[PDB]
Amino acid sequence: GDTIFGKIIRKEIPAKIIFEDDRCLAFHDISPQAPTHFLVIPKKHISQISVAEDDDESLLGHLMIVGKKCAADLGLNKGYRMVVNEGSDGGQSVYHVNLHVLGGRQMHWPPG
Amino acid sequence: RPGGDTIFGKIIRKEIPAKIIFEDDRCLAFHDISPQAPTHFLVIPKKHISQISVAEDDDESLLGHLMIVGKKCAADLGLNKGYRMVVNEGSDGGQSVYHVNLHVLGGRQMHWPPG
Ligand SMILES: COC(=O)[C@@H](C)NP(=O)(O)OC[C@H]1O[C@@H](n2cnc3c(N)ncnc32)[C@H](O)[C@@H]1O
Ligand SMILES: [Cl-]
Repeated sequence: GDTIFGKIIRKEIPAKIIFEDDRCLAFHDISPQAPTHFLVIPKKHISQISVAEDDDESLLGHLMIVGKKCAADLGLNKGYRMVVNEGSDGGQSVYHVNLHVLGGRQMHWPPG
Repeated sequence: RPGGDTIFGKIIRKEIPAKIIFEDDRCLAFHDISPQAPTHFLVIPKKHISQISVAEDDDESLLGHLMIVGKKCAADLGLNKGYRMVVNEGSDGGQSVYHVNLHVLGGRQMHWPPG
């Protein structure tokens, strides 16, 4: 089923967009957990990483490359953390695959 | 040397021990020595890349493969309630081994924020 991230891709509700191409969208998280906290999502509706297909490998890697490029553009020269959450135990909040990128502060261990 | 001389390069070449879950021509999945969850493993490329910030555009398929292998290993390990994947960059990310590594953590409720 559709999610709020689908609405964001479709431009039906606003988001602070950082980057877009034909296959993904990066935008600041509405509930940021670090001074910089953004998401990179595919335009293809993959509901969760556990159901991603082998043919999705380059698209998933594209999310990470876009994420690291956006992190550099946003000035995260001291580092950052990338996160993908799966399911209940993973704390996944939206059933549309989304890569979190967090920085601008020390990230701690364990990662939740 | 193929894989570099970080401890992960040593693990790739079987020069120091590891508890391996899965291995192919592109990557290796093995359990973390300091687990932060009941199940906590790493997926690393066999190609040495020091950190995600220096990955090349042509590394997209390899990076995605780490995630596909991670999710397949999580299923094979029975993490049916979910899990969290983590890649750390540099000092603020907490990176400690400069060879790209994807963490997969599960078997308990993970909390927010993720550190
Ligand atoms: C502060 O460092 C960290 O915990 C994370 C955040 N940094 P990191 O660079 O993201 O993760 C490196 C991980 O590599 C694991 N490790 C280190 N030596 C071995 C080994 N010989 N076999 C298996 N796992 C090993 C550590 O316990 C870390 O969790
Ligand atoms: Cl999420």
